[PDB]
Amino acid sequence: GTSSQAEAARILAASWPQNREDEEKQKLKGGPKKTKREKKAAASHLFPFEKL
Amino acid sequence: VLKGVLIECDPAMKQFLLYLDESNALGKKFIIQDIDDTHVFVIAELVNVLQERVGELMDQNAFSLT
Amino acid sequence: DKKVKELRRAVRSSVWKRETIVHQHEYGPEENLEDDMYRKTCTMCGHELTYEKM
Amino acid sequence: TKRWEGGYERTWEILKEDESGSLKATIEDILFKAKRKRVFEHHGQVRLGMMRHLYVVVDGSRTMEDQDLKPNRLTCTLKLLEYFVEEYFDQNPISQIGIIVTKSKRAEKLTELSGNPRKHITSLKKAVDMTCHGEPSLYNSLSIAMQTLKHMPGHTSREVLIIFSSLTTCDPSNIYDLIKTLKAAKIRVSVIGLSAEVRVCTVLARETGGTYHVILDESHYKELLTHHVSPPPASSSSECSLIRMGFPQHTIASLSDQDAKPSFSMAHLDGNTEPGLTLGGYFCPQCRAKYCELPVECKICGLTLVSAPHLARSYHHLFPLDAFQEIPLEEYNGERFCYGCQGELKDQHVYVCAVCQNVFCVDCDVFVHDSLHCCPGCIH
Amino acid sequence: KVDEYGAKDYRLQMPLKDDHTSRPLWVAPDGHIFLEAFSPVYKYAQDFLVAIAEPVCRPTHVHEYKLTAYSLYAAVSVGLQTSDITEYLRKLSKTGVPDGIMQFIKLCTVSYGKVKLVLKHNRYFVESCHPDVIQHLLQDPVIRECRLRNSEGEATETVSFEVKQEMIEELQKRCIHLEYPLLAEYDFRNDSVNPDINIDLKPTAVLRPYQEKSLRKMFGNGRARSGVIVLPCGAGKSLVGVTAACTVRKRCLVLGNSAVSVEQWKAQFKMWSTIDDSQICRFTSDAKDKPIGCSVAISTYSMLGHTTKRSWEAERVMEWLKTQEWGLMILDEVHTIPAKMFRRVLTIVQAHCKLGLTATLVREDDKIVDLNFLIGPKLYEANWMELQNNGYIAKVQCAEVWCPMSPEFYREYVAIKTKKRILLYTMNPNKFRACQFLIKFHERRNDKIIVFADNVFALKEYAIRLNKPYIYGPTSQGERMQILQNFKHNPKINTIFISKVGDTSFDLPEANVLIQISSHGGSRRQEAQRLGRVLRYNAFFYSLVSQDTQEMAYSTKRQRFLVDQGYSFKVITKLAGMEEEDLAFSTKEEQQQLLQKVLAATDL
DNA sequence: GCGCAATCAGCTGTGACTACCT
DNA sequence: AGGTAGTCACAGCTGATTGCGCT
Ligand SMILES: [Zn+2]
Ligand SMILES: [Zn+2]
Ligand SMILES: [Zn+2]
Repeated sequence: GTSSQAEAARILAASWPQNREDEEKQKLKGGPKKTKREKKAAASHLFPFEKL
Repeated sequence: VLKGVLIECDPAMKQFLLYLDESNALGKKFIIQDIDDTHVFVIAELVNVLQERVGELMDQNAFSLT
Repeated sequence: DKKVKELRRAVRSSVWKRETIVHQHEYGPEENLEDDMYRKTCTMCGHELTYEKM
Repeated sequence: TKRWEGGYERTWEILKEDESGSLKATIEDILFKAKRKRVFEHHGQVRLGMMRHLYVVVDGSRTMEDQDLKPNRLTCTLKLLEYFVEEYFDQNPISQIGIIVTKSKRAEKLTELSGNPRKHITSLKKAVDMTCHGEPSLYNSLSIAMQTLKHMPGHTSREVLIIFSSLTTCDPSNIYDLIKTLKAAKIRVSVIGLSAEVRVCTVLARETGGTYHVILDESHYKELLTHHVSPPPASSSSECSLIRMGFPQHTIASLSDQDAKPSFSMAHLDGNTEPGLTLGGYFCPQCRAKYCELPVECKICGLTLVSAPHLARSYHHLFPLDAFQEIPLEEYNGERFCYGCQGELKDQHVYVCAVCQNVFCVDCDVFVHDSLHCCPGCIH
Repeated sequence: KVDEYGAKDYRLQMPLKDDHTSRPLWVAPDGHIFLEAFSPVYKYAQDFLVAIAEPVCRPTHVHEYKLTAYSLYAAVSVGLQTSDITEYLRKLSKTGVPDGIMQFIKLCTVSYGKVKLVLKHNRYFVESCHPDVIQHLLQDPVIRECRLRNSEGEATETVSFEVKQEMIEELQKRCIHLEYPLLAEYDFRNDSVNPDINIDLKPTAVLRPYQEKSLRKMFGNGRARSGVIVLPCGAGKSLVGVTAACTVRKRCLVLGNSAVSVEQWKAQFKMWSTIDDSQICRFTSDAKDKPIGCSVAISTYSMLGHTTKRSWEAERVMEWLKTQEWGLMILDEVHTIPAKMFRRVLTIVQAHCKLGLTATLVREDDKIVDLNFLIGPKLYEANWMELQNNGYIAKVQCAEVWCPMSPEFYREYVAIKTKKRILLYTMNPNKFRACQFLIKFHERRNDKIIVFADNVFALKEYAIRLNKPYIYGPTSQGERMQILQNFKHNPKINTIFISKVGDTSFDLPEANVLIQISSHGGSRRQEAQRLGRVLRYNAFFYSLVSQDTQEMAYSTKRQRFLVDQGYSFKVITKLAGMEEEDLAFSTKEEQQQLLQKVLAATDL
């Protein structure tokens, strides 16, 4: 059901590599990017499905 | 009441700890109380053997290049 | 032999549903030790549960 | 015999040593060999040009619904047509583009022949969601293009581009008579098909002097359009071709001055949307009409308004910069500081201009021959 | 030699760092070469090192090569002499050659041309310039069985004697142990005994400069020597073989791996050699286009080495084939030459030059060393990074995206260990969702997708769930061919599934997306071949593995060949927009239902 | 009734898991 | 106190059989 969908999503999308990555992001830069060069390099090195 | 150590981890490691409890791989059933799908309660007198087992599991499927 | 072997296991593997035994510990009466300590022993696997009751 | 069946090449034999440490100097030459990898020409092809009145004919039949190019032929065709219009107006200052759409055995002039880039792009974007019905009629589109381009001056190069998707055309009359009429009228017709080669298109392109091509994929489509972007070569001196055109100054209006008169743009008045009531814009030198876009021919007095920098951007082709004489540093008896960058001359070769006899390093010589296109010493 | 930090330090061994750093090279005492790529002399140093040593890793900045005896044999096979190579290595050392390499190089290069093997009148002979070496090897017990009947002196002219044809592999293995390696040189310019054919490639099939270098190194002094050329599948590999066959100008025999590779080679020959169909023959027991009396013959393995009863026509064809010399016997997919029955194939036919071609020279069981004497030395090793920098090879963006184990599956994974856990991490619901998301995304962006998946039992429910075409493998010949033929030129269908079938050189069309799930354990050859099916960021391929399982270790240990080739595997832990759309196994009900059907195997 | 294509038996390659002697 | 021939999975090949089609 609707509750089962939410439970499965919570179990899957955040099982191992989110319980620390999300916490680090909450304790991260937060503000704007360092330079525009970093953003361009990140966009170049990111996959097409990660830029949408 | 129960006194010990709360262990928080991913569900995969929680189930690995549960398997260790049921298989008696540590020699006893010291994994007593399960509270959540991602949290467990373990007696603190044998946290070392649990750490050794976790390290063995982790580096077993690692293929160190050393 | 092959055509009977390929179907003999179809009904064999369709019967069992639960493989893992239920591990729910059905502790019996509590045993009282010193310092208000209470121990519970599982009647299925012999698991011992020692706790302090307020 | 074969070239590779002889002796094996030893490319490492080039390097040599005489003082047990001279190898560095050799690689220095390699560094000097690293530079000057260009021909000192950003284009290196046609050094002149000629005005073009190009017509783009777009098929609107059911064959445009084919999904050979994602999502369908019509969408990719219109996207590449927008790109082609932008590039064509970038590389041609005083050219004109008209758009005709063929559909249901008829031809409709989607956009009149003009030099405005924004109008054509908007028309194409509107036409993206058109309905594809019927079959194309090359005869009607060619007749309309010939009728419009018949009265154009002879010095202008009259070109028609046909994007023929469907493999069949309905001709109300004989088309070879029309082809002969086009040949007598000196009209260049080029066709870029999408499915396969058609005999009539090949005959038309061969007789009218144009080029006929067939699309392999979207990349080949873009390559063909880019090839069509380049203007045709022109004679050294053909005729008395001159055109009266103005140069509107971009005068903005400020409330600090008392000459701030708000005015509606003449081009924006013709649109369905509310015309922009801006402070100011481009004023016609003849009738003081207000316009927001350039180059746009004036609707009132008929004068053409062209931006001077666009015309001046191609002047370096008329006066190419002569190559500087490469002179070794030892053989030059003079100052050892570069005239352009004031840097010390340490390279093995020093370039000296033939006019002002100034010394330029490798970097300054490359910069002058590639971008500046003018000798700084000769300017003074 | 010293182990202060556990690192072999050679600071005192090679101090010749005169002036000062201009030589982009470092030598090792035992043996190794480190090359600096960011040098003005990079191309010349690379050309020098390729001709003398084989690479061990080619990352973007610092290449590493290894010095081996066979590499030096290949170097001295070309016109390069000992003095030239020694003086040029000393020329670019920047540290000084240790006195353990010069002696090693001298010892390797001294005994190169002393012993030669020749084929004449369907007879194998071993000829030596120095008569003493014959008496040196006379006392060897293994060699004495080759001669029959004892070959008392075989007085000719230069001392030579006959050897047993079927025991040539044994003597080839023994000679290198005797420090007298054999050389396979075919001077096809002047034979006057072998009936050369009129093959001549059309002068329209141009070849890239690296192919020119490989061919030029093949024919160094007007003669052809047996060797191995390693080129990517997407790059031009069949063209090199066709050009070599045309240059040899003799009767050619081509060996493939599958029954469809022979058609591929026939098509390549008909395309780039201008050979009449009468001379071209294929011997694979399908049409039997009169292989008797032919110029070029194409066949496959597992047919020339049958140990069982053979067909009547095939028996006569083999009898005819084993009665004449062969020119430039070409082997395809040479990596799987060292097999139980494939090794004897070279001993069942007689040929002058044996040219092996492959894309993935890596293999387990350390049997690649045997290939050094089975065929010859590793001639050319193409640099994949510079190959893709020129734009002729698609720059594939490698990805290693893993998925967590679902709780309903990890308990069973840790519960069972007797080989029953393969299906558990093979059919991970999270991996299934990731694969479905990738399929949908790359179909929305219109990219051809090839999904490799071993363990076809899992692939069944993996493919029928999405209702997409798949190749079980034991289906038929027509169905697979038609599926692969309509996969390319059809916009409606642009994704296929392959189960270990595409792990060889096939005619699969161009694709941009490859997704591999649950492949073999540590088959670097298999992963390299799968990667080769994509290149021909134009393209990119993904590998899906399950965390906290043996598949993680397998993926880690199988990608080392590619990182040696210069590729980098980016790790993707989160998929953007995973929950944006609906995917299969959304709820836990079907996930736990999957356990019963995945444990329903019970293969006992 | 004959002829072509589908089908299986037997052997082999590749990679990995497992039970007794220096 | 530490390592290799059988065994299993999944593919390939060729050598026969073996039911299916008929202007
Ligand atoms: Zn005006
Ligand atoms: Zn300067
Ligand atoms: Zn000047």
